[PDB]
Amino acid sequence: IIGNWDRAMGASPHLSSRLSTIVQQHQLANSFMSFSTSYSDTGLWGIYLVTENLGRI
Amino acid sequence: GTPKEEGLHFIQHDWPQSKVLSGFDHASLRRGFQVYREVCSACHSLNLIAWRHLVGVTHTADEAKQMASEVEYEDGPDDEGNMFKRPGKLSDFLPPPYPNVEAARASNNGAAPPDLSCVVRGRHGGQDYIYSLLTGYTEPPAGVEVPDGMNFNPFFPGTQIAMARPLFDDAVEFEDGTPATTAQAAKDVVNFLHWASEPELDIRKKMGFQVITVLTILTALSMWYKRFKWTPIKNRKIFYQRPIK
Amino acid sequence: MKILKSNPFLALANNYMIDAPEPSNISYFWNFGSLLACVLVIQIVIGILLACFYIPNMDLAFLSVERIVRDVNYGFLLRAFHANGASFFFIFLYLHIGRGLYYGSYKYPRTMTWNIGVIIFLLTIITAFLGYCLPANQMSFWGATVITNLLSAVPFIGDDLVHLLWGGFSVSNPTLNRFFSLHYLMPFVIAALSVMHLIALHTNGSSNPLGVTANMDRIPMNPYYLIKDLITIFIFLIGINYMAFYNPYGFMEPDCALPADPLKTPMSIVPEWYLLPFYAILRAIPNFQLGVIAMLLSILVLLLLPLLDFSAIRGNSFNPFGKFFFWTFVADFVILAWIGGSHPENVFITIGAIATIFYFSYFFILIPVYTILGNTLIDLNLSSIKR
Amino acid sequence: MASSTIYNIFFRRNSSFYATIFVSAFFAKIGFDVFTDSVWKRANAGLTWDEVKPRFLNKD
Amino acid sequence: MKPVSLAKYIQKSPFLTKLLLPISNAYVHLSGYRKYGLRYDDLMLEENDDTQKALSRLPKMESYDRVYRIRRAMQLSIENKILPKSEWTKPEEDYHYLRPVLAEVIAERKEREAFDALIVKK
Amino acid sequence: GGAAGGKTYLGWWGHLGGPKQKGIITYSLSPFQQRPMAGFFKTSTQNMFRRVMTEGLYVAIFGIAYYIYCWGKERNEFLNSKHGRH
Amino acid sequence: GGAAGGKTYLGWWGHLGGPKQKGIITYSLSPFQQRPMAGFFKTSTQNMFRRVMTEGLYVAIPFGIAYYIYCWGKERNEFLNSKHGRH
Ligand SMILES: COC1=C(OC)C(=O)C(C/C=C(/C)CC/C=C(\C)CC/C=C(\C)CC/C=C(\C)CC/C=C(\C)CC/C=C(\C)CC/C=C(/C)CC/C=C(\C)CC/C=C(\C)CCC=C(C)C)=C(C)C1=O
Ligand SMILES: CCCCCCCCCCCCCCCC(=O)OC[C@H](COP(=O)([O-])OCC[N+](C)(C)C)OC(=O)CCCCCCCCCCCCCCC
Ligand SMILES: CCCCCCCCCCCCCCCC(=O)OC[C@H](COP(=O)([O-])OCC[N+](C)(C)C)OC(=O)CCCCCCCCCCCCCCC
Ligand SMILES: CCCCCCCCCCCCCCCC(=O)OC[C@H](COP(=O)(O)OCCN)OC(=O)CCCCCCCCCCCCCCC
Ligand code: HEC
Ligand code: HEM
Ligand code: HEM
Repeated sequence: IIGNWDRAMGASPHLSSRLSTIVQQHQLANSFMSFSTSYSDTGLWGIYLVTENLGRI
Repeated sequence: GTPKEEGLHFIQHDWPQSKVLSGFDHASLRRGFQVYREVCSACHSLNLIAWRHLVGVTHTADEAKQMASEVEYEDGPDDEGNMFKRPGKLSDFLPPPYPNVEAARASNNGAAPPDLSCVVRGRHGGQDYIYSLLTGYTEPPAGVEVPDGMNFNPFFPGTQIAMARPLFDDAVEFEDGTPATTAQAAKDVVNFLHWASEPELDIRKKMGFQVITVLTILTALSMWYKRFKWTPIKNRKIFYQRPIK
Repeated sequence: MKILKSNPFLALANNYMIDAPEPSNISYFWNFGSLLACVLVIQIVIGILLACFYIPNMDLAFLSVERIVRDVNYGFLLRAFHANGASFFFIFLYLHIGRGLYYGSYKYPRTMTWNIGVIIFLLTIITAFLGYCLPANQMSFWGATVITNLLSAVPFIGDDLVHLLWGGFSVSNPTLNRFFSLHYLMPFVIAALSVMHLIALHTNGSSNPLGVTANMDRIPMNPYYLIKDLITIFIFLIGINYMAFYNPYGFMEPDCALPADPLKTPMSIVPEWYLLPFYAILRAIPNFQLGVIAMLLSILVLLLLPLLDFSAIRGNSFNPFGKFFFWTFVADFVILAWIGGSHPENVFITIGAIATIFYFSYFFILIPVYTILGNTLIDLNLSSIKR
Repeated sequence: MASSTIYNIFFRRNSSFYATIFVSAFFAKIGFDVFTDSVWKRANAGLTWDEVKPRFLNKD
Repeated sequence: MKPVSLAKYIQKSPFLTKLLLPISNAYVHLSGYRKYGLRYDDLMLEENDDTQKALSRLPKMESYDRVYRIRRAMQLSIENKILPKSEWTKPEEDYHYLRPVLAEVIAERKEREAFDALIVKK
Repeated sequence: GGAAGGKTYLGWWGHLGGPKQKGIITYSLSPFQQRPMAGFFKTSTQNMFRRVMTEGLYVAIFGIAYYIYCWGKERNEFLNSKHGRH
Repeated sequence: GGAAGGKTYLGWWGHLGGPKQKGIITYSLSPFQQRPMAGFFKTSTQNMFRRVMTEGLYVAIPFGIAYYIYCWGKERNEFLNSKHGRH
């Protein structure tokens, strides 16, 4: 649902995730990806952001 | 300057109104009101306490109305002008004994009896100074003299006061049967005068306690919450990895 | 972009109250400004409420005040809160000035803020006098008569200014009308000057006790410093409620509950306690014009501070001489207040003269000398460490 | 049960938080009123007008 | 304007230096910036053009060390503590790492402060 | 957008005007994981003891002020007496 | 400064937020070289005449109707409460 995005994507404007819409519209970041790394009895669930638009983090 | 021209320091007492939680002793208030009415209202004036100020404090509505109906007041024009008189009501102030300042000065030699509405708060010492003044008329010491019409009282600034000793033994017969002496009557009238100065003591002291309690609890909670929220800053760890070129 | 950073008014609120970088190690002495703002708001509201029951005239002001006290619903709370808040205002003002003086906050780049604060202090002092002169009791009448007569010290048009201010030939109905009209207006000017104070401060930010640049470490004001000010607010409330509900006439002299008799001169003619040191400075000098000149200079000398500190360090945290001399000056100030309060007797004249001399020496002789000495000692010791 | 249900009911949405705050304030006002009235009444024993009425009024 | 310390005048006479050395040692101990590990040159103001230019002419390692020192001092001041007795700044490390650069910048600025005032005596 | 303002020393987040930083590591913990009022009485007592010990004499020597107050009051009272006018 | 303000439609000098212009030459003179009170009366009279002849009825009709009903109402109200009006 959260999805991935990248500024070099061919169809970047037309993606159907609200976060991608806002980020592409306001040029907030370069790219972001979602991960759900899991382990035997625990795990993680988050995002990974890379940006160069300093001051609007 | 000289203590003779400054007056001897008053004497410290203990009163019910001094306590943190106590209020007023109302039987003493009624006794003081009686003493003021029967010994003081001849010369001093209390033209800031209405008859309705007494119902619930030292009298009931019927008693206050009956007492106020005795005195007489002027009641404006009527029909063809004129200035008539009417019996007293429950919304009129206590009758002053003298019309203006000039008549008061003329009657009592050349001194003006001050108004007693706010005399407890307007004197350096409070109740203590007044009580020590009323019961301090002593024989003059050796070497001093008093001009005619002047009395000796060390507590008065200058040790010369133009007010003959007001209170004497068994001057009034209290309703409850208390043995009326100079000291007891002086204490009761001092209490009544202090009530007349600040008539809202009970309510104010009542709300202050609850306000203080609520504020204390809120302050303690605020300190705890401030201690809680600022933790991620007061407990930081900073490590410096030296940037070797 | 979030709403708070887009809409104009919300951006104005956010840039000053929510998102604003601040030094991360400012002590509890940096909260007094919020207390000042709260006290000013309380004073404005209470005065607006009190103006609905007060008649400004010679023959009706005192009776109106008494009617407020004992007839209007909860009028004692109104009057006591007004008086006690006006008293607490000067305590917090003195603490603010002390904080600004101890840590050397008058140095660049915050000189304009210092000057605006000095102007605000003068306006507040002027506002206090008119406010206390309204009830027309004994001390108000006589103190106003004494103080407004000081305008005759100017060369030329001497007594003409006094007559113009009095609106007659003595303290009467017109001067009370003037004072009531002016006492309503000044607090709004004070609020505008406070807004100017804040907008001048915000361009460079607050200092820190250490005295070094705080650009390396900063935290936003919203979560941290909006909760560190609540404790001070509640403590101030608990302080003022005790006075309002257990000793309302605390700072109030006995001679302030009598009608203004223009024939009986009181034994002592003194102003309220927070103006006592300046009165002592005025009374110290036997001359008349020199007295008012020194009284004005005692408050105008705060503008000469930036060009009197020859110190490489900014503050008194690492200044051994400054810590001693600051508390010495504070003790001298307290002595001046005590001397001004009491009678002008034999020994008190000498004590007040000595205290005034020390007060005017501290700002003009001691500061440059000890700053230079500290700089010289530190430089010498550092230079004589390798060999 | 445990402490999870308490969070779920009261401090989960802002609206429930505010409603709980307001109801608790409404009842705390009455509680403090009762406490201070009791404390004041027990503080003044034998020196109130309603207490001293039978010493003056009845003997008219 | 600017600090006017007169240590150079005192150092001309060895008598005064020998007499005043213990007093200076006691004063530097009393000032107590070493308890936070800071150097004396971190306390000078940097809000004018001269100091802001001088801070840009420092070696990179010196700037990084200064940043670390100031950050550690601020973190210590947050929780109202001081460094233990073993980590205090030793006299060997309390040298002048900023005075020469500032002096050079001031000399350059003073150099220009003359051509404009130049007059022709004829 | 509006205009280019004067020379200041704050900027905003990102461009705060500070120097370039390198090799700094910072840790912390969530406020909901740390126990508040932990190490409070010990640290506060030690800090207060140290502060009293070090900056105590700078304030204590309010010392001569009280003495001059007492001496002045006593002498002024003595001089306004019977034997003071002899 | 920064503060990352919002979005507007004005900007400032240099970047006024308008479409790119090209090939628009503009000439103007100096206020000290030109002559005030030159052709003012003629142009003003022509403009006033044109404005009166153009807008005209737009204001003339409603005000005239309002005045007519005002006069009629005053006359009728005065008549009705008189002697013969009540009858
Ligand atoms: C980064 O660093 C900094 C920090 O530090 C670290 C900071 O902390 C801060 C942030 C915090 C500050 C210190 C900023 C705040 C300080 C100031 C800006 C100081 C300025 C203070 C003021 C301007 C005071 C303003 C107070 C006012 C206007 C009082 C007026 C009050 C009212 C209108 C409401 C009360 C009602 C009154 C008095 C009337 C009586 C009551 C009635 C019910 C009767 C009236 C009824 C009517 C008339 C009915 C009709 C009403 C109508 C229609 C009119 C509208 C209603 C009205 C009442 C007007 C900053 C900026 C910062 O840089
Ligand atoms: C009576 C005195 C207090 C009276 C009430 C005082 C409080 C008034 C509200 C608090 C102050 C106003 C909110 C300010 C912050 C804000 O704007 O929140 C609006 C949010 C969306 O804001 P956002 O986070 O920036 O997301 C939008 C970003 N886009 C997509 C545009 C790029 O959108 C939302 O989710 C919420 C929108 C609600 C807008 C305010 C409605 C007015 C309040 C209605 C009453 C609420 C119930 C009150 C019960 C007490
Ligand atoms: C002009 C209208 C006034 C203004 C009247 C309305 C404004 C109230 C003034 C204080 C405003 C404080 C704003 C703090 C931000 C906020 O609104 O967050 C709500 C907080 C709890 O926020 P939280 O800590 O993040 O936890 C919520 C967890 N969720 C539910 C999100 C999962 O919950 C709270 O903040 C509760 C605060 C106390 C609310 C009870 C009312 C008390 C204030 C009114 C009475 C006092 C008025 C004083 C005025 C000087
Ligand atoms: C005297 C009257 C004062 C007001 C009376 C008390 C008001 C209610 C206080 C009780 C609840 C506090 C909220 C708890 C924390 C919270 O819940 O929220 C936390 C918010 C921060 O938000 P956050 O996202 O970082 O929180 C983390 C994730 N949600 O901190 C606050 O908002 C602090 C609220 C205090 C209100 C301001 C007090 C200071 C006034 C300054 C005056 C400035 C000048 C004004 C001039 C008029
Ligand atoms: C015996 C009838 C009586 C007369 C006559 C009388 N009073 Fe007084 N009197 C006072 C007080 C209080 C003062 C104020 C003393 C002062 O101002 O120092 C005063 C002062 C005076 C003064 C002014 C003295 C001066 O030097 O200015 C006069 C005159 C006076 N009283 C007259 C309390 C009382 C009380 C106690 C309720 C009673 C009874 C009383 N007085 C009864 C009387
Ligand atoms: C910084 C702001 C203010 C200060 C310092 C101040 C100060 C004072 C003081 C000291 C008094 C004397 C009270 C007494 O001696 O009992 C007073 C009285 C008074 N003030 Fe203010 N005041 C301020 C704001 C205001 C405002 C804004 C108003 C009106 C809107 C106002 C109206 C009054 C009135 C009517 C009185 C007379 C009532 C009385 O004395 O009981 N004040 N003021
Ligand atoms: C109504 C009166 C005042 C208001 C509302 C006000 C407001 C503020 C506030 C909120 C602060 C931030 C807290 C702080 O830095 O200490 C501040 C700072 C400051 N104030 Fe005031 N103040 C007032 C009076 C004064 C006065 C009378 C002076 C000087 C005589 C003054 C001089 C300063 C200075 C120099 C600073 C900067 C301190 C620093 O940055 O370290 N202010 N002001």
